[PDB]
Amino acid sequence: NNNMSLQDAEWYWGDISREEVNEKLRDTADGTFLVRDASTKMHGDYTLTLRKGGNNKLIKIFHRDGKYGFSDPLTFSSVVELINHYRNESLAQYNPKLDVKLLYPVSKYQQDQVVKNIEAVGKKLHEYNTQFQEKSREYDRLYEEYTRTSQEIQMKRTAIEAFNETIKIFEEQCQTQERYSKEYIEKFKREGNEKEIQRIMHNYDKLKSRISEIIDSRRRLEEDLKKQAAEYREIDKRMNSIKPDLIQLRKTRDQYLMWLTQKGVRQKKLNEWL
Amino acid sequence: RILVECLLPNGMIVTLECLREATLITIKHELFKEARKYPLHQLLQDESSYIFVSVTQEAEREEFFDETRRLCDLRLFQPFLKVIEPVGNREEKILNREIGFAIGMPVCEFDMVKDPEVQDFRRNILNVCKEAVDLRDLNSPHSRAMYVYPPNVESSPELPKHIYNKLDKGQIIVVIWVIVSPNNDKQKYTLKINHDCVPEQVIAEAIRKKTGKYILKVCGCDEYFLEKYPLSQYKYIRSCIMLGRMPNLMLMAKESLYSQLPMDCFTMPSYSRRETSTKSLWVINSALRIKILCATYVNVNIRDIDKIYVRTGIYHGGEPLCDNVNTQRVPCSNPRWNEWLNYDIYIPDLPRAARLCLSICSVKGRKGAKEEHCPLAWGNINLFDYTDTLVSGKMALNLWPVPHGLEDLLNPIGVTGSNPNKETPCLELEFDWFSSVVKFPDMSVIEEHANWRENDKEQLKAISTRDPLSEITEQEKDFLWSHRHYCVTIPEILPKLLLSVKWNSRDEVAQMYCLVKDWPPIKPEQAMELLDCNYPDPMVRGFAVRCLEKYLTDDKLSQYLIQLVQVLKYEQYLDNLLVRFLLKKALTNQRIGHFFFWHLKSEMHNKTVSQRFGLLLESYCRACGMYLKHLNRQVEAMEKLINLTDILKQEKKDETQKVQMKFLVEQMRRPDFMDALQGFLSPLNPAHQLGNLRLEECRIMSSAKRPLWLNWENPDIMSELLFQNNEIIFKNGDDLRQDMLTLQIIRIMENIWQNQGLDLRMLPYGCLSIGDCVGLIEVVRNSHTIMQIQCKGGNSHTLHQWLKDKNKGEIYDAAIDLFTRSCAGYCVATFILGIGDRHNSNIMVKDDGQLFHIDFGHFLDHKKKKFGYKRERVPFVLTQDFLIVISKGAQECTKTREFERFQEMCYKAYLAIRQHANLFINLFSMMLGSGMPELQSFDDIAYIRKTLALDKTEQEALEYFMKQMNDAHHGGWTTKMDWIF
Repeated sequence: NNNMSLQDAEWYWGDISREEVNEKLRDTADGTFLVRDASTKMHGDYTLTLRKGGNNKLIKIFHRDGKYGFSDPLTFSSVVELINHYRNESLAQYNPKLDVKLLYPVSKYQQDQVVKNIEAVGKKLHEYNTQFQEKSREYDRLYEEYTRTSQEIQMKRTAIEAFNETIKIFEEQCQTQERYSKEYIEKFKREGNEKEIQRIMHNYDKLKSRISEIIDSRRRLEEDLKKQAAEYREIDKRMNSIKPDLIQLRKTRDQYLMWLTQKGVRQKKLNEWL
Repeated sequence: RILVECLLPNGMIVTLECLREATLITIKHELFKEARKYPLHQLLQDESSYIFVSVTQEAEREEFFDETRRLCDLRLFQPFLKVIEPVGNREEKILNREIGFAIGMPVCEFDMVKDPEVQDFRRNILNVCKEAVDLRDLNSPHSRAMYVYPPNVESSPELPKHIYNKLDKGQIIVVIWVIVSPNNDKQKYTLKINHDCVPEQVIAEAIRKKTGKYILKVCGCDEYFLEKYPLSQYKYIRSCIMLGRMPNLMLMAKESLYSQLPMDCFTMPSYSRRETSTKSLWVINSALRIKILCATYVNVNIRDIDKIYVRTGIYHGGEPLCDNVNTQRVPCSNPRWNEWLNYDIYIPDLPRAARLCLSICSVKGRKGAKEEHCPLAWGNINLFDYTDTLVSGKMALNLWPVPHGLEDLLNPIGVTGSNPNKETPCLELEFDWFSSVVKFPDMSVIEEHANWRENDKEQLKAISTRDPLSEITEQEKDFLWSHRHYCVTIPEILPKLLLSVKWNSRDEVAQMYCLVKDWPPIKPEQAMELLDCNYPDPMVRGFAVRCLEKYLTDDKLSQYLIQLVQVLKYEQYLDNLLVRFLLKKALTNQRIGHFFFWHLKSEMHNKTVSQRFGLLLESYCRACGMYLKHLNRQVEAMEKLINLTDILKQEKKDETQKVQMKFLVEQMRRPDFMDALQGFLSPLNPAHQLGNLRLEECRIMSSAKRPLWLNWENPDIMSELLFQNNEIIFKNGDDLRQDMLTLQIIRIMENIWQNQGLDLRMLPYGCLSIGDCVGLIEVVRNSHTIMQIQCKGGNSHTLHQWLKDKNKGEIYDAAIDLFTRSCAGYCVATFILGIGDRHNSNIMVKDDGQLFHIDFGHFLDHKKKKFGYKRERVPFVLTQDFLIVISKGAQECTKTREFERFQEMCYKAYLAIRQHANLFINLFSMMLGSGMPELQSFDDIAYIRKTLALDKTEQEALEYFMKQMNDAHHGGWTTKMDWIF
């Protein structure tokens, strides 16, 4: 290469704060780095950030006596000199704990060259905005539906538990009455009164009819529960299907907005008029 | 008409027409009355031997010992009554029923769990419960009134100097009402007394001028003077001094207060009564190893995705201890991996608070060169349990759904544990089996594991002054770690020193433990930031809890109660020092305990922390005492109000408001509503008692979702002096956590400005969220929206002429200056915080001239972040209507002192807040995990960092402020009123 300037350097960045550094340096490979101006706004200070060990670091560059360097003594007259020096040499001798090279620099040139008439791009961005807003409205409505459906799943879950408890208490009552009624039917059949025997068949028939009714209720409620669970699973699948294209359109819209901003045309005061 | 199908124990049934108002006494009487006609009646025993049982509407077979309770409020399932023999005592069963009703879910679910941590916490928290209970009875009967009516005083007995001049040479005129003997009549005495007076000599002077023996009381509500504090320290007295009001107090008898105050008793539940050398963890020599067996099932399509994988990594708080380790992308048809996973971390280097954060992510190749990822579900696993043992062996983990608005692959700040539901994606885990139980080493191994001055200290203080989220570099970290032994002289640097160390080591972590164990105690506000998600170490949180125990007072504890409740979720284990301190403080202060209960009660709709908070309500309700009756009454009132709302909000969208009013009044003719809505303390303030419920001024307005306006007559004996009617808006369908946070921040800013020496007073009214999008709003009497003010006025002078004719004479200038000060305070607050734009309706003006804001939404500029653009917005633009009042309608402001006074007071407010910004940074850092869309990570606190211009020094912060509030005002805000240098 050559001694190409700092302004057009790939790793250098302009008015950049922490949140966008974290946005670009998110889940990237080890050694990924960039250089931006310090938030202290001291003239010609600059800070180096790199993702080593799974977390973003913040190297400070000193500008004492018009010279650059990581610490006393300063041995580089330009930032590019030590940037290339530490790109071509590991940091093992400098710091025993830190052992990494400046492998992959973060460069905006890729996004500058993959983007590709002002009215045409303006209406394209407007259509992108409309699609984004309708997709987000669909996302919000169906997320509300998903949460609500989970609420009804919980409600019929409690209903199923209550029905199950009623079934167990009724079967326990039936077992207890069968166990404590077999030792008194002998006298009843010896005396032979048709009225009270008819009454016991009538009462047992009514009780068994009620048991059948509540069993039918439990079965239909559990059928409703499983079909609503299937609908809930389908809604979740739709969520997982429509999340990634939504976030991709979000990134595309942000890229277009940042390109328009760096172009210098103020679209915020004209697009809103419509 | 209610048909109840009784179930007799002898095998017969009956279809009986049961009246709505009949209780179980009549049911049992008429049941046994007709039993004789039925056969086999001889087998029946006496009524005592049989007790009715049934299954409740909330799906639990709950005992029914409440024989005198009415039929309407039984929350019963399908109508049937079961008769069994008694199987236990009655007092604890009634207590458990009341506790479960207060919490929301029955204690049977809490009892029927298999997790040993839940049972151990339930068994062990009762120790501090009974300790607090016996502590509150140590000075009986004085301590009983101490608990029930604790003093509402301020932290320091010293009076601010700027308000001492407001007094008549440091003395207060005090009016003392007293009942003569036959009651009634209006007999008034007024006494002049200084500020540092104590109530015993106050009553001594009152008695000695009349012609532990009497007690004071604030007229209108229940506030009492008990403890040896200066009379000016009480909040009521200070409020009256600020308002220039005569403090109305009445004299009562201590014996009557002791008689009307009920007794308190604590009963131990039935579950209360229910070697080996081992090798340390630091001797194992092997990397951490995880096996992902399979995922049972995931919710993702076949023709919309191609391949999925699990994205997992070790964390310590939010700081990864190692890089994320992935698996081979398997097809989504068969989520089977069977892949051993290795990490670049050794077992002895694992910190105590280490976690295993994992997620299921889907990769889409697309035609683009770069591939994108989208998480499916997430789940966090503690590598250690509450018994300090490394997790091992077979384990299955249920996975939570991804939060809305979160796009990062993992969720390292989240609840550790499995989703309670079983219809969720379950990931199969497996840990290395070390043929034994691996335990974290005890304090001795750490303690003796270790041990194996220049004037350039200004850098340490300089980095101490910066905010916790300031830019910190590894040069700063190395400087901090190198001079850690000299950091004792500056205890401020403890959070920065903690953030300097990296937690994937052992020797330096031991050294940090040795340092923290000998750290001097620090300010409660400086130790409160040590409780957020960034400090998960048990020793650090123990030190912070110790500092809160030593130095935090009850006033400040009630000030920061909501954040202290919030940081209970960040605690990894159920039993810890923070919850013990919170429960000890809530069991010795009824006012604190009330808000504790209501905060935790609101925060249980979230199933992530449902169990860990349900256990807290369980323990507190066991140990709170007689307050259960008032809490149950409040809960009944709130749930009936919720029913009243949601039977109309969704079912009556398409009808006119007249039919809605008819529906509302016809249920307000149902005696149950009046019966429940009487004589219960307001949840907003327990000192208020709500009496009768009138209907002439209880209605709904034309808002978006018809909030309920409710009025209660004050039943106090001499309520005429104070407010006569209590008005509360019951809002349903709007989240109020952000509103509570906004009002809290307003209260701290007002306190800061008052303490500093500025009369920049606001109106921080009362808000309380009681559950899902439901809450109570305290409304202000004699207040109007600017919208209706200008509507009745009419154009630009309507507010000015309103303030003219509402209070004319020598009081006009007082109204003008109060308006100016309130307007300046709210300008500064709304600029700094970033509340949504103000309208005519959002701004509320009082009769005497004070103004305030009522409608709050998102605070950290969340609503206007749809379009990506870094800029600062000023919501409270000063319209010409306000400038007319500020300048008193002057044509030109260049020869009036009012404009420059307004400027300088705004600048002083901004400088005060910029000096105290650490408190707000810590508060928004502690309130992160609440689940608000507007506050999800530190990028939101970056907004409050850049509106106060933390990075900029105090010089250009001024110029930045004036640039904001003049390009928002289209100019007109220029230069400096006085050049200092």
